[PDB]
Amino acid sequence: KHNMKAFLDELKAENIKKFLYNFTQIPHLAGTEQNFQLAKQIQSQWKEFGLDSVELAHYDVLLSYPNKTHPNYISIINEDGNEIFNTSLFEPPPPGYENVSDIVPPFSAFSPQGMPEGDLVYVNYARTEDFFKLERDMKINCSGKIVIARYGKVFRGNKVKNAQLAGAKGVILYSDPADYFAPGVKSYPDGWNLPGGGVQRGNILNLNGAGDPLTPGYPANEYAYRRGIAEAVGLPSIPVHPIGYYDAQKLLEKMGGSAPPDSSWRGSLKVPYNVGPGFTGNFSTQKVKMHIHSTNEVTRIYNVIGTLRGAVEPDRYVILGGHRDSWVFGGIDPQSGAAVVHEIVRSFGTLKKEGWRPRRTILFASWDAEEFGLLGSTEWAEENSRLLQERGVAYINADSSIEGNYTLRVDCTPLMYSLVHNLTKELKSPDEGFEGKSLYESWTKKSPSPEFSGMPRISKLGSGNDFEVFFQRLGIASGRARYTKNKFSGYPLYHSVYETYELVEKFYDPMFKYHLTVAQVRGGMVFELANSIVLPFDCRDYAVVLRKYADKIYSISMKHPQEMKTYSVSFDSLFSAVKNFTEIASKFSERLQDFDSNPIVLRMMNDQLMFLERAFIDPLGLPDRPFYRHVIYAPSSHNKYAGESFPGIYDALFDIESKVDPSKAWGEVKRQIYVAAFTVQAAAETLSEVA
Amino acid sequence: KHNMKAFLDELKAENIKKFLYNFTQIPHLAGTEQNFQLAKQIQSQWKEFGLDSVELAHYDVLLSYPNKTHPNYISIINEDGNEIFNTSLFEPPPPGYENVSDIVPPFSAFSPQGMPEGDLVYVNYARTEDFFKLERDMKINCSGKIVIARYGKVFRGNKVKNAQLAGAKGVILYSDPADYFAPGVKSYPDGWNLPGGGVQRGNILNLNGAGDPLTPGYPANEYAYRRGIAEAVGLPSIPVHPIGYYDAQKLLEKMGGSAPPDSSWRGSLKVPYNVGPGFTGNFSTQKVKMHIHSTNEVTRIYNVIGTLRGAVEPDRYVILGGHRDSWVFGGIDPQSGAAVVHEIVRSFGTLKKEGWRPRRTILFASWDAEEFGLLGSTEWAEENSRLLQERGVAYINADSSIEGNYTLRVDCTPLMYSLVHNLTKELKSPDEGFEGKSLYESWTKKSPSPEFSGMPRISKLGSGNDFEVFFQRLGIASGRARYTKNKFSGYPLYHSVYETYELVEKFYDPMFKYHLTVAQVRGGMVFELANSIVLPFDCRDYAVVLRKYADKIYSISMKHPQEMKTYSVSFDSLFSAVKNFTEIASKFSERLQDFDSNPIVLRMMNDQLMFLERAFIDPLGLPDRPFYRHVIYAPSSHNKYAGESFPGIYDALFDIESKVDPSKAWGEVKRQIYVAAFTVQAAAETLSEVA
Ligand SMILES: *[C@@H]1O[C@H](CO)[C@@H](O[C@@H]2O[C@H](CO)[C@@H](O[C@@H]3O[C@H](CO)[C@@H](O)[C@H](O[C@H]4O[C@H](CO)[C@@H](O)[C@H](O)[C@@H]4O)[C@@H]3O)[C@H](O)[C@H]2NC(C)=O)[C@H](O)[C@H]1NC(C)=O
Ligand SMILES: *[C@@H]1O[C@H](CO)[C@@H](O[C@@H]2O[C@H](CO)[C@@H](O[C@@H]3O[C@H](CO)[C@@H](O)[C@H](O[C@H]4O[C@H](CO)[C@@H](O)[C@H](O)[C@@H]4O)[C@@H]3O)[C@H](O)[C@H]2NC(C)=O)[C@H](O)[C@H]1NC(C)=O
Ligand SMILES: *[C@@H]1O[C@H](CO)[C@@H](O[C@@H]2O[C@H](CO)[C@@H](O[C@@H]3O[C@H](CO)[C@@H](O)[C@H](O)[C@@H]3O)[C@H](O)[C@H]2NC(C)=O)[C@H](O)[C@H]1NC(C)=O
Ligand SMILES: *[C@@H]1O[C@H](CO)[C@@H](O[C@@H]2O[C@H](CO)[C@@H](O[C@@H]3O[C@H](CO)[C@@H](O)[C@H](O)[C@@H]3O)[C@H](O)[C@H]2NC(C)=O)[C@H](O)[C@H]1NC(C)=O
Ligand SMILES: *[C@@H]1O[C@H](CO)[C@@H](O[C@@H]2O[C@H](CO)[C@@H](O)[C@H](O)[C@H]2NC(C)=O)[C@H](O)[C@H]1NC(C)=O
Ligand SMILES: *[C@@H]1O[C@H](CO)[C@@H](O[C@@H]2O[C@H](CO)[C@@H](O)[C@H](O)[C@H]2NC(C)=O)[C@H](O)[C@H]1NC(C)=O
Ligand SMILES: *[C@@H]1O[C@H](CO)[C@@H](O[C@@H]2O[C@H](CO)[C@@H](O)[C@H](O)[C@H]2NC(C)=O)[C@H](O)[C@H]1NC(C)=O
Ligand SMILES: *[C@@H]1O[C@H](CO)[C@@H](O[C@@H]2O[C@H](CO)[C@@H](O)[C@H](O)[C@H]2NC(C)=O)[C@H](O)[C@H]1NC(C)=O
Ligand SMILES: *[C@@H]1O[C@H](CO)[C@@H](O)[C@H](O)[C@H]1NC(C)=O
Ligand SMILES: *[C@@H]1O[C@H](CO)[C@@H](O)[C@H](O)[C@H]1NC(C)=O
Ligand SMILES: *[C@@H]1O[C@H](CO)[C@@H](O)[C@H](O)[C@H]1NC(C)=O
Ligand SMILES: *[C@@H]1O[C@H](CO)[C@@H](O)[C@H](O)[C@H]1NC(C)=O
Ligand SMILES: *[C@@H]1O[C@H](CO)[C@@H](O)[C@H](O)[C@H]1NC(C)=O
Ligand SMILES: *[C@@H]1O[C@H](CO)[C@@H](O)[C@H](O)[C@H]1NC(C)=O
Ligand SMILES: O=C(O)CC[C@H](CP(=O)(O)O)C(=O)O
Ligand SMILES: O=C(O)CC[C@H](CP(=O)(O)O)C(=O)O
Ligand SMILES: [Ca+2]
Ligand SMILES: [Ca+2]
Ligand SMILES: [Cl-]
Ligand SMILES: [Cl-]
Ligand SMILES: [Zn+2]
Ligand SMILES: [Zn+2]
Ligand SMILES: [Zn+2]
Ligand SMILES: [Zn+2]
Repeated sequence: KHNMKAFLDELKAENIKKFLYNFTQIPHLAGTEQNFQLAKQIQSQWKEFGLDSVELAHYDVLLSYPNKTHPNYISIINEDGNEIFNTSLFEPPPPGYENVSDIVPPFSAFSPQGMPEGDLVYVNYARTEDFFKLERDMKINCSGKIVIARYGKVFRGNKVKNAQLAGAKGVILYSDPADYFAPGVKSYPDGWNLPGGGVQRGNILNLNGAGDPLTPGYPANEYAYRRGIAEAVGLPSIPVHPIGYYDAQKLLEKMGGSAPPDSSWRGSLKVPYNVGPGFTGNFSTQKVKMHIHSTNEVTRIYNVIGTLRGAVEPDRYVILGGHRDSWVFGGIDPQSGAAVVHEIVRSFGTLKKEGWRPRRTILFASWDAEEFGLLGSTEWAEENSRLLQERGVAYINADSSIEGNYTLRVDCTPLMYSLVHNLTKELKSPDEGFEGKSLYESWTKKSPSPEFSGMPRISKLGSGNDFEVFFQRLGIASGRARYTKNKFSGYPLYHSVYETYELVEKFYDPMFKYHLTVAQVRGGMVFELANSIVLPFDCRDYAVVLRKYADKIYSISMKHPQEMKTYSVSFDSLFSAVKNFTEIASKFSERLQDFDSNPIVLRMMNDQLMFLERAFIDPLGLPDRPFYRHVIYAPSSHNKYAGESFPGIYDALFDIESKVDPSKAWGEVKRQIYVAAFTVQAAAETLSEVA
Repeated sequence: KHNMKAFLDELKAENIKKFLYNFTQIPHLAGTEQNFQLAKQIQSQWKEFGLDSVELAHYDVLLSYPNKTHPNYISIINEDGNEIFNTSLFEPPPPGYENVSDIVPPFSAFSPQGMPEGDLVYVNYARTEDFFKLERDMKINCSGKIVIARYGKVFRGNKVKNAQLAGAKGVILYSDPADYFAPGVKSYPDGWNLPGGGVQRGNILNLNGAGDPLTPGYPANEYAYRRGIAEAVGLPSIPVHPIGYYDAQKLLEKMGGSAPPDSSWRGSLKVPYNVGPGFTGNFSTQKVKMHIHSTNEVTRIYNVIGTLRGAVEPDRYVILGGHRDSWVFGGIDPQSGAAVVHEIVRSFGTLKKEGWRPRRTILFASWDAEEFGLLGSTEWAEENSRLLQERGVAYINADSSIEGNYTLRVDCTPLMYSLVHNLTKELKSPDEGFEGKSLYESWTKKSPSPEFSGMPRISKLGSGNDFEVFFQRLGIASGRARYTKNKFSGYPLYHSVYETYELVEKFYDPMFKYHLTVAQVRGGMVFELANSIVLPFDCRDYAVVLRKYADKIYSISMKHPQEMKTYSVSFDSLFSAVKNFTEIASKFSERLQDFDSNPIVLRMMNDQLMFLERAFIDPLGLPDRPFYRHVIYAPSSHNKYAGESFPGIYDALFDIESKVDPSKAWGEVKRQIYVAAFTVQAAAETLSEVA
């Protein structure tokens, strides 16, 4: 038979291993020849695996690279202008790769050029609350200073935006062993920890969903009109550079000024973690100088797009997509995900060669330039937006399959909760001590739902990966699943040269059983979405969370009872809309279970299910973020990686006691309540009887 | 049989006559009790006629009314402050209506209050080119002056925006007999011409598609957050008032300053049509003073929404809508249209009582507050936007059925051209001398296509009526049809108290045969759209016009060959996209004629046809006009009533030789070419094979 069991059984750990090795021997940096070569390889292989068509979709987008003959570095300089300490020009390469060419040195992609010289201020994780503490409580002024911040907790672009708004003239990002060195584990190559010379690469844009900085709204095709650099979206205005903790120790050890305000500001290095500004006593005339010479350059990128046409509903698309570009070897990120997609394509292709086709069309994507701001997925979605918003059933992401070996981690729309629960109850746990038990059992034991007994945790979607355009801009039901550790900081070797095939094979997943489990979850979800007669979405699950999010946002507002009285701030309309949504969803579910042999009522009903996520889209977008259009979820304004619920109301309430015109500020809270209540009611009404 | 012939035959001229009489005995001004009473009557009748459900949808929107105890008027005042001439406080009521209560006196809805006093400048029709002539050629400065303009040629809101931008402190609008008095016809009540005391009411907003000025984007429901008046959309900043030509003569006769620049500036009154500023010699110390005391007030409005559920595709909507609110009696506008909708509903209901249902759902709408800026249709579309953009097949408008008795006038999307041609070939001409000939034959003879021999003229859609939200904001295929005279000025009694049942019965359509013909066209179009197995849209017709519009916009640009050379301004991408659209449309048409018994391929194909108009929508809107989202058509920026093709490029090119930074201006032309080429290509790709 050709059923999901046949599909799942065809998936093999040893194939995933072979593909991971094949994808991680040389760097595949976006915009480079090596990455174009890999795209062509994947195109050829997906064709041989059996897909109906496989094309490259290319775009010319703004990328950023260091200057090969003018390297980036940071100095401590003395009063004579002598550079008495310099940060490293590259990470010591791992064993047997010391002769690999074209390893990009650590840099912060999209940093402007400059050579700012100044006094250091240490800003902890450079979160909004860290700057509140510095400025409001400690009365420390970052204006004109170079800020040094540890990576972790929030997206690095948010740190840079916060530093810029504080008036910093430069940012140094570093990996503290508190966040990137697990106790009792050895440094690479002898374990999975970050060595003192390791450095986390990464872009520091604040695109808010725009895609290529030069072409917001439209694909960066051959005839595209581009913005000038001065009008580009999301570029930082101050130079930024990342360093390892050997180098950070040398910069932090001389810091003077104020003591850290409490222990949550101290990492694990042998330094005081003084906030500054500047250095102690004897060293007070020394300064820190950055030298950044990176350049932004419009560069061609290539997505691979494979199609497996549906037998019955070819105009309905289920998309499995993940990126192919890496900072260096991409041993975990992304090739652990890409190897899993490759094996899934191979398995679907085996069924296809035997005469099977899925009910709906499946699209498979190998995205480029994810590391530079989700550029490949976003430009392709911009080109194909009309097809996607009228035909897109679901998007399943497929970046890194593993970031640990402890349990499953799922983030998805409530529409997919029931699907994920049911699928994981049918899959074997790969976990030690859970032999013969289901993946649902192990996952629920290790990652209990904070709310419900006997259920697992499922998180919200924010951004920071290629699902963002599909979910937050276009309102296509989206999900992701991976194996994880015992949350937003990354595993120790993230975006470092040390993220290799050997890291995975030796320390993460020697038997490739966790990769196999993730292939079963991702592939199983795609199989069900593409083959179930009735789409496997339960609208009642959205009703449950909407009540939770309404209670949450009301509770935030209720910290300000006098203002709610003064400005007549009522959440009655939002609770009414949520109650209505609950009532209508329950009635829709009854009809879905009861409806008649009638394929128009079925597709009528399938279209109601498909367009339900779409109904949470507001075509006017969120305030000052036109490409974040989903009213229930958006990436947090303080941390792109985190999802925020009822983001328009949340941002209107955030730090509201600090606003100078409370009438105006509470007016905007009321406007956001109106928008949210209207959107929930309008989404509910899409599930009413159609006529 | 229950076919279109059965539907058409059931329509009766005598019923339309009875309904027109019933709808025009008392005023039905938006927001008044009389208008709510009529809404309730229509709701009850549509239920008795057989519709499945008929509901009122109400909204609380900004309306405008004169102050009953402080009337609006204009004076000529002498240097002593004595008002030596005053304009009329009301139009002399027509015979037998001199005792009707609640006739709203002439006013310009949404005028602010004020009592500006100044010197007059006469500005012809107050078009963009009239102000160019005054300012650039004649060196006349309107700043601080009261402007007097004749109605006609363009929407009155555009005149007021132009005057405001010229610095006027007030606008007087008047009806010149050149535009509103046909030679050799008697004044009402003895003929259809405007008497000297007649006055054209009308709103002077510049909403650009926003709907209620206080709630742009969202329906004005019970919990709506409203903008403050100071942030409202579209309100004029200077007082405005309309007058008749007896009153205009008294204001124009003393005008001095410059002679009119040419004969196109002179109307038919016995005055010189001097441009001013101010009065001649002896009267130079007299001034004109306005007294405007109207108030804007949030007021409840009521749409009637009737549903006839589809037998096969109930989740596909064909909408027939037109307004019910009138300025006074609405003898032509809108009740000649509303009586036709009423008879169409009655006819569909007769078939329904015999067991027939249409294939798709038909929605019937009686919109409120059209006269105050398309408020009722726009708020309802804002409330129901998600349902409409995923399910809306077509919108057919139904304002005034007749504005003359000469021939048919059709404006619609190219997708409806073939439908209209085929339908009119099957209908009888009502025209004298065309007995036994088709409506297509008479129409084509009287209104020849400028382009093709043996075909009739069909115009583009702009705005100024209730189709605007459906077509320009949401991208639902829309059309309208009416009988007309031998174009943008209106018939002589437009928006006057003299627009009565007697006007229609005596002078326009004594036998109601033109009303019947219009009911057959509108109703026939709705029947075909709701019942044809394959939707009756021909995408090839869009390809033909897209080439015409591309040639047109290129030809405008080519007036500036040096700049096109300097700034490398190429239309190659747009012509390529149009060529591709032509090629793909031809292939789609072949499949549509060839495809298999397969209802999924049919509906797949029906969805391709339905979403083709939708594909011309840009979610980012046109520059500074976010609610005009169609890239091929928008209302002209100089005249809301006219449609403009490739409006983004057209507005970027308009008056470009006057822009101070040509680099920036031509850059924006290139950006608009990119947006248009991308949109045409993206729309074409929706007709490609789906997978
Ligand atoms: C959740 O679904 C329910 C339907 O089950 C829906 O109920 C609707 O609520 C609105 C808002 O309260 C009701 O609006 C009323 O409609 C009547 C006419 O039917 C009007 O007369 C009312 O206006 C009067 O009273 C107001 C309040 O005091 C005054 O402000 C006003 O000036 C008038 O005096 C009022 O508009 C509506 O009837 C029901 N509809 C039903 C029961 O079908 C509710 O709105 C949904 N929630 C959301 C957030 O949409
Ligand atoms: C109308 O439909 C046609 C398809 O029939 C479509 O043709 C496409 O045109 C684009 C733009 O010209 C082509 O893009 C080329 O793609 C190749 C790879 O296939 C690239 O190597 C090319 O880039 C090189 O050359 C450029 C021009 O000199 C340089 O600027 C560039 O730096 C490179 O050197 C180029 O991107 C594309 O291949 C075809 N696709 C086909 C034939 O399938 C056309 O775009 C459609 N019109 C519109 C407005 O969309
Ligand atoms: C996840 O799995 C659960 C458990 O199987 C699925 O829920 C079950 O779905 C079936 C099919 O709709 C329901 O059966 C129905 O029962 C009603 C009344 O008894 C009957 O009228 C129908 O003819 C049908 O047999 C079943 O009740 C339901 N079980 C529960 C506990 O809800 C669920 O749908 C799966 N989720 C997916 C596929 O997204
Ligand atoms: C308006 O009326 C015209 C004239 O009837 C319609 O065009 C005609 O449509 C029919 C049905 O698609 C076409 O017949 C087809 O012919 C082809 C090849 O000969 C065959 O493969 C099909 O099986 C089918 O019989 C006919 O050719 C076509 N005539 C012309 C001149 O185009 C038209 O569709 C109507 N427009 C609407 C309904 O919007
Ligand atoms: C990754 O695997 C691919 C596919 O097997 C290898 O590419 C093939 O290499 C052979 C020998 O060089 C050629 O004959 C084929 O044309 C290649 N096929 C394709 C589809 O590209 C590639 O060599 C492997 N890469 C590594 C690093 O092992
Ligand atoms: C840090 O790097 C800088 C840049 O290479 C070194 O400074 C240079 O040293 C050479 C040789 O002594 C001089 O001729 C250059 O003029 C210097 N350049 C600058 C910008 O100062 C510096 O010696 C290094 N410092 C340490 C401690 O290694
Ligand atoms: C317009 O026609 C309607 C419908 O026939 C008339 O309203 C009816 O009037 C009778 C007598 O007053 C009542 O018994 C009915 O209840 C009314 N029906 C409805 C549905 O409202 C109305 O009188 C006519 N108006 C004019 C001006 O002739
Ligand atoms: C035009 O109308 C104004 C306003 O009614 C008239 O002026 C008023 O006349 C009365 C009685 O003579 C005075 O007591 C008021 O003070 C006047 N009001 C103002 C604002 O001036 C005026 O007479 C009318 N002019 C003509 C020619 O009829
Ligand atoms: C990189 O630095 C070199 C050497 O100093 C310089 O000549 C060149 O301009 C730079 N390259 C780029 C792309 O900026
Ligand atoms: C911080 O210092 C800068 C630079 O002198 C100054 O302009 C700014 O006002 C200061 N801000 C605060 C809050 O003290
Ligand atoms: C794999 O799991 C074991 C046992 O819990 C643990 O000791 C090991 O460090 C894990 N490896 C990684 C990379 O997390
Ligand atoms: C209308 O004018 C009257 C009489 O002068 C005045 O008392 C009242 O304020 C005005 N009404 C409105 C609604 O402005
Ligand atoms: C028109 O007159 C006003 C009022 O004095 C003046 O401010 C403005 O600059 C003038 N404009 C031109 C073009 O002369
Ligand atoms: C009706 O048509 C006749 C003949 O062409 C014409 O004389 C008459 O004025 C028309 N009526 C109107 C209102 O146009
Ligand atoms: O730019 C983003 O929004 C994300 C880029 C990338 C996603 P990944 O590193 O590959 O996890 C990152 O977080 O640096
Ligand atoms: O506000 C509009 O866009 C149109 C209102 C109305 C349409 P109608 O007068 O009823 O022809 C008018 O033109 O004054
Ligand atoms: Ca773009
Ligand atoms: Ca509104
Ligand atoms: Cl992922
Ligand atoms: Cl109309
Ligand atoms: Zn990644
Ligand atoms: Zn990454
Ligand atoms: Zn009208
Ligand atoms: Zn009107």
